[PDB]
Amino acid sequence: KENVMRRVVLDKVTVNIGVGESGERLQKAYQLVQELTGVKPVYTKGRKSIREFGVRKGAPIGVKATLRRQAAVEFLKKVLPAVNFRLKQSSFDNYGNVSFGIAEHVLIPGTRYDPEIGIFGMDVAITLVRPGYRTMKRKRKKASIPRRHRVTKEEAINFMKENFNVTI
Amino acid sequence: VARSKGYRSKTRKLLEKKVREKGAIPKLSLLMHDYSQGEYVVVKINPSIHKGMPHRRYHGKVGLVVGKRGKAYEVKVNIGDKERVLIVRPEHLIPFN
Amino acid sequence: TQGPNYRIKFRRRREGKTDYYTRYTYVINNAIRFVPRLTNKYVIVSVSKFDQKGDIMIAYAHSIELVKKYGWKGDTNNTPAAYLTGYLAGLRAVKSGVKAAVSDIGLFVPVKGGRIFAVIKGAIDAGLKVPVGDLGKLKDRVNGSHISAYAQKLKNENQELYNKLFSSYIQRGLDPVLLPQHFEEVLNKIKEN
RNA sequence: AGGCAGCUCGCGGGGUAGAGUGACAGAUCGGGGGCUCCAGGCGCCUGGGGCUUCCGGUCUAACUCCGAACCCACGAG
RNA sequence: UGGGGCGGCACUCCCGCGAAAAGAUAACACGGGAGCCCAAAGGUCGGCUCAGGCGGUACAGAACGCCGCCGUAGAGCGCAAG
RNA sequence: UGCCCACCCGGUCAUAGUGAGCGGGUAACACCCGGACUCGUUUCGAACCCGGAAGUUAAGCCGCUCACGUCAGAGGGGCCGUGGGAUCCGAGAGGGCCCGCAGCCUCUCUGAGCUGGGAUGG
Repeated sequence: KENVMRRVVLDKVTVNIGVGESGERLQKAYQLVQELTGVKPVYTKGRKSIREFGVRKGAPIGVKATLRRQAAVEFLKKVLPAVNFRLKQSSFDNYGNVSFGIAEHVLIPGTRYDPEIGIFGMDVAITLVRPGYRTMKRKRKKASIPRRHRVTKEEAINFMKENFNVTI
Repeated sequence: VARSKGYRSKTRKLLEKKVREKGAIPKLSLLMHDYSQGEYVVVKINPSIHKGMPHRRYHGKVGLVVGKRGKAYEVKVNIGDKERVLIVRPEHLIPFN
Repeated sequence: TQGPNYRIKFRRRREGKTDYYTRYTYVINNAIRFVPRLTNKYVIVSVSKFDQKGDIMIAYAHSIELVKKYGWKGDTNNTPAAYLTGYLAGLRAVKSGVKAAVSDIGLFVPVKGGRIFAVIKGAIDAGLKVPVGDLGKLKDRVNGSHISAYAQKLKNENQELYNKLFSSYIQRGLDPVLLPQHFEEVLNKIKEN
């Protein structure tokens, strides 16, 4: 059954925090995502400077953390209950991606408190993959995959209704 | 006004490269031959290789190989009635006939 | 492609196979190359020579002929097998006439103690003078001592390392623990001809 | 004891006249379709502006995806 | 030096065009520059891909960070032009 | 045998390229399973590296069809140059004749991967 090779799998649930500056907020944001995910985060450098919004090249303005197999699903099972109705059909692209934002971090159904550190918002990105995607990201003899093998929007919805019982 | 006599003056189009010859050196099969003394070559400047590059006045001329110094060759060329010796890197040479 | 302003890259560069910036340096300096390639199941070694119409092979060696000519029994693309193929390649090259050669890694990453450096070291012991830095492989990897230790930890996960191969169901008695002992009897077999 | 002011054959070099503009950079005249704002008239109509798309037209000493006649290097006759 | 003067510098050097598809070629011809800057903006080795646009994301907006698609160069390479 | 078909190293570097859809593997090429160890991710065994082998022809890879790209041949159409000559024409701009040579664009039709060195299959 070749259909086993066309199966949809979960991959790379990424959490992003954009504070928009550098200093006195990153560390507490760094501490915040330290315990939500359980893994060490990374600061993200800014792109070309703008001289307004306060961003400049090489200045760490955000914190991100990447989760993979068997821990991505567990982390997704604890952030989804906050926004079960927030997930919409319009937020799905045509290649197997979906993203949703968290306005307030303590809104999560978890053990969140309100210490002196403060409150932030969160963004979560979910990437849907099929077996054989290694051909785009390997070092030697790398190639491209057709739209035939890509995950479509319609089947990406099913992977959310199943294994997660999400609305809309 | 008289013209500036730099090394690469009046070479806007001699040192062009056609759209299908651009990029860091394409032809390696010409570099696999080792010219011996007494061979005939054609001085063809390669605009993208900037080492051991001859002068505009010698482009398209036919020289005779007379020796080797390092990885570059000593080529004897005629300009008018004068003999001139050049030291040319092999990326700026093609065999004649 | 979009028309008359588009330049097509080299065929082997499009396929992601050849690095022409390194290949340019070899041709200028007229190197004789020792080319240790790898694949998912075997290891290939060739000793080449430049020519106008395409590279001329001076010697060749494949890992499939370790099992069909000298009774190799372990995996065909692990570190002990990389050493054995390199040793065989050096013997063929030296007998063919060449005594020195230049390593050609290709697009592989030169990691210390890896399989590519194992192939180079094997050829050095065979007698081929390949210039090398003082940062080659490690000597406990060539005999497969690291594999045996992993097999010797069968006590917890109740599974030995060498599960039966594609056709080893009724033909091959895999014994991962006694791998280093099996190494030298094969090595002594190719060392004599 | 060879030489080259000329020609032929062989093998190479070149971006001029011309020609193009959806092949780069600039200029330059009209039409059809789609989207938007503003103004006028009774949701519609008319005008101006901006973007996109398609069709045709005019140019270049300091434009070129192209490209003659012609000139030149070397070998033999 | 289209008399000399006043002006300018075509009085040293570099790029395009004049320049007629080898070489050489003038104008008080046209369009412009240099008289320095950098201990890195120099040497080497490794990894990566740029401008611009599209889809999904709180504050987020044409333009902050994240997840994807396209992109022959439409970027960058100290400073003129090639 | 065989010859050609993949693979490793290439030459030529679009007649060879790009996208879409389809066809083909019990070996080979891959995706694929896992991380004790060499090595590794400014987080992530994703990538690199190491050890493997259950599964699959769905990707890659190879071949076929169709769209555009590209190189040619043929045909319709637009534009047009030049070395030598004359007590040739013309007020000049330019033009005609004699001897010697050509070129560019756009439509339509028809084709379009060749090849050198070595280990698996037919």
